[PDB]
Amino acid sequence: RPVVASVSLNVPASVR
Amino acid sequence: ATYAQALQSVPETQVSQLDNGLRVASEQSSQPTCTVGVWIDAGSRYESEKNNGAGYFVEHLAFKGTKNRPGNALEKEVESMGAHLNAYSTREHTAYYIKALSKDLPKAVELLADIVQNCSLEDSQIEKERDVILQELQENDTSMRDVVFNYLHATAFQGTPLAQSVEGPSENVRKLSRADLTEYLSRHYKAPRMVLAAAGGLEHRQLLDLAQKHFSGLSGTVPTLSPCRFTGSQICHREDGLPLAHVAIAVEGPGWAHPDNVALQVANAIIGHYDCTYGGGAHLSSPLASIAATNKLCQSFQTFNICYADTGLLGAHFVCDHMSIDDMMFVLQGQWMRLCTSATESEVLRGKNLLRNALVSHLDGTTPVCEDIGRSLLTYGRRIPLAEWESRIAEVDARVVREVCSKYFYDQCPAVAGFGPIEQLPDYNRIRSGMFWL
Amino acid sequence: WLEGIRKWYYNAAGFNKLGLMRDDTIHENDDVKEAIRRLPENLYDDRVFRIKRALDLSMRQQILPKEQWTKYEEDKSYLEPYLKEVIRERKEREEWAK
Amino acid sequence: QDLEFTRLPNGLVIASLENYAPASRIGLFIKAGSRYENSNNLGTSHLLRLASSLTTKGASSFKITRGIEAVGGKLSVTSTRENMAYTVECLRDDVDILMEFLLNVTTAPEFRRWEVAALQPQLRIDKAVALQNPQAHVIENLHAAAYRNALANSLYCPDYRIGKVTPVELHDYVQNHFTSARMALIGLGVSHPVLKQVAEQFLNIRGAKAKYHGGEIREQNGDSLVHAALVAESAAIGSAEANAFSVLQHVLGAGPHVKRGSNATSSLYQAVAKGVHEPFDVSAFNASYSDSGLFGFYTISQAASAGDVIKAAYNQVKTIAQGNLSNPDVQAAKNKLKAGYLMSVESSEGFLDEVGSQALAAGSYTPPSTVLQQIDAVADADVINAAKKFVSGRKSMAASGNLGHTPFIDE
Repeated sequence: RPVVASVSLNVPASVR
Repeated sequence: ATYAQALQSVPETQVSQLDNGLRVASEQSSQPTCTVGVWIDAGSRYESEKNNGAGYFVEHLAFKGTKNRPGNALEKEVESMGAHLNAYSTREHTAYYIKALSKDLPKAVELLADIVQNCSLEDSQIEKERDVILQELQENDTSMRDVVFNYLHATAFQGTPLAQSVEGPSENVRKLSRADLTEYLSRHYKAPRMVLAAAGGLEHRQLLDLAQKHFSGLSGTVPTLSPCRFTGSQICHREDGLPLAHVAIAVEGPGWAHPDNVALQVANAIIGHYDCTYGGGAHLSSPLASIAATNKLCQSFQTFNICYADTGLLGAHFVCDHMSIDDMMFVLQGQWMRLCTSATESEVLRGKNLLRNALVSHLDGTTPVCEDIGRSLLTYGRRIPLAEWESRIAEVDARVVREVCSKYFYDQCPAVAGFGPIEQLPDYNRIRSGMFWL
Repeated sequence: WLEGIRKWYYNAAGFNKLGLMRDDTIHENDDVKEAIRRLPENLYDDRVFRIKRALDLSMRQQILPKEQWTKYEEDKSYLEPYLKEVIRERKEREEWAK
Repeated sequence: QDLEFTRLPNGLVIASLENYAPASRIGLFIKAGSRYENSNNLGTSHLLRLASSLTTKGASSFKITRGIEAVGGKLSVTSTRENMAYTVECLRDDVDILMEFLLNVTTAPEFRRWEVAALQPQLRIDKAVALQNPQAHVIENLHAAAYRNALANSLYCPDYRIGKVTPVELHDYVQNHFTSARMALIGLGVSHPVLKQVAEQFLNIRGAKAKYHGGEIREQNGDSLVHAALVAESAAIGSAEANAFSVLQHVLGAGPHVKRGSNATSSLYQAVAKGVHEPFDVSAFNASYSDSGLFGFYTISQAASAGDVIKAAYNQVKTIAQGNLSNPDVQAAKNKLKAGYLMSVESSEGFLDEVGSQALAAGSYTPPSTVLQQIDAVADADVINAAKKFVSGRKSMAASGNLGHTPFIDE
């Protein structure tokens, strides 16, 4: 799948 | 423009009703897409031990055989239409729903009559899925988070229906019948205890005919609730062979209509959450979170506020190593007693401004909108507009919190759980003695 | 006139006779432990050898020769930038909490 | 309400959509993905993606952490091999504050020494949270197998790079790539002249190609289950040829539109359902970057049943390339495509994800209606090629799990 990273200050880390 | 003006500009929902008993509602919007679902009153709360887990077993055959669209023909027509399809069940509520476009909406409602009412339940698929279920109860051994809440509900509500799981024991799944489902179907799927809802680029009257078309043939004619009590009890599935230990603790919740739930959703957010990724670390606001980032005690924790009819569950879930459990709880209780007694007004405004962005950002699309609608229209009665959620919050201050937390945290009889190397996990007595400051 | 005295009092403390600096003689609290921890290696290691030898001479009650002594003009303020940085965060840490 | 869309002489795009909604929302899409990394600065964006919430000039790390949670907003960071977004959220009553917090991260970051050293070992954590989800080293290896220089560079950071990263190494990276010519100050729930005022005051300031080669990587990891992928050189976005794959995606298999669905309409998963009598999961793989894209599929199965499954897929596509096809599956597949686009942008976030992504690759926003017309104008003789380019084209492959029965490309 077209993977994408995602972090934040308050959104939990994730992987698309 | 401004915030308060924005909430008044929202599409105010529209409600309908039918002779059979089926509530119907919707909300127009400028979204060309749309979604529809069927939120109802049914779950493991009403199944007995003989038919436990059944409503979950209903979930897997309802899309695998009907009277007019048998087999994968039903599944086919969606993919031909380009839409998604999704479902889930809870201990009280169950929901089927669709995400599709506006113009193809009429084809959708025609299906759910062929699904809900006219399910076929082919014996082959009954037996095939009966293996699929037993495949998953091996899988959910891995879903350690789901293990805990399953244990947790099984303790505080012991002896009641609600202590049941949602998927049920393996045994009943290896004894279930077509007829128990027929009876289960024959009692719970009824118009006076069902809801239809949708959102997107539609109109409330395009829909009203389809319910009067399809679901008008529904049987519009049933026990009521036993008050499910609460228990303060401890459970512990000691297991040292694992890396870590998912842990949970909670207390009695008030329930849906009880208004102070607004306050508690703040306090959960006053304490907030943290899981091993937020670069704030020491700089964070929740004193719990800062310490957890400081000394790296835990790896993740979360809070919650469940709502059931006359009760709910307030508590938290946290995840740490076997050499850190006691201190987190000592700090954790160290926060609850703080709010029971000493709650700074500025810190309240933190959470009041957390919760606004919660419900709003929760409502980003159409599917979340109909989660609330199909849920509120079985719990709260009406829907509550967002301008009303705000006005309730604006009444809040630290005087309220010190009354509420004193009512539901302080000195109560909590419920505990644990699955892992809980060697450090103290006793329920010490935990309760740590519950009241001084 | 003033400035003659800072040079003078700086000679009466004596720590310019043990190859030390102004910063090295500071009292240690949590505010400063951060600052020291924040220091670079090229300079941090240069702190220790200044300290380490002055101790060995305080053991003997000895000192260094006059050439090795520290000059007032070379009494560099290498630590103050890192320090006031910290208390700029301390006072923000507190008044914001008020 | 309609979508403003402008451009400054400095190459700095702005848009805005005052929907009169409560939740203001801003996203600053930028071209800073790890394709712009060279060999020596690898694993950098993985750090920069967490370098948010650190010291600035106009503010401290602490104040920003609290100033947001007071209003109760967010600071989330999406980052791709192309791009690097600084998404936020708040209520519209306090946008002016959160604006200032943002730009100080991008415009005046000091990147001091000590805050970084505490933040480096976080990478070991974040690197491993993904790889609990095992896709995220299979999938990186495709780029590292197929492509060479830019896109081969993973989002995440290798191990050894940790404890070796320099702050100076960022200032070169920042000053070269957070630039008024290649940015996009998108907003939402907010008026346009405001954003026009901000950028002119603060953002008033000033890599190679993806050479496809054909590569192959293997990972005998002892994991009981298998993960594999076979692809071919695709086309970049903008070309309608790109959409020809993205419709073929839905022809072939797009994942479960139905929960617990047998994906019967999908020509692929149907094609393996014969002969096989055990679980497996598989779907089309479509990627479409600016220089190029990638196309293929992603496999899940048991160890002994890897090539037994793939040799359906590699055959199934050849059936398509040999002309064997029907039209309703296509129009069905189009209707799937036309759905998922709108359904993706149903949410403001997923909406936002499309707005500036066009503003960087293109310099224009296409409303969805125009998108659907280009989907309407697709040719079956291009959907074929398409698969012919896949089959006739050079190949790249990767997989993980046990590999006791995994074949190579040529097999």
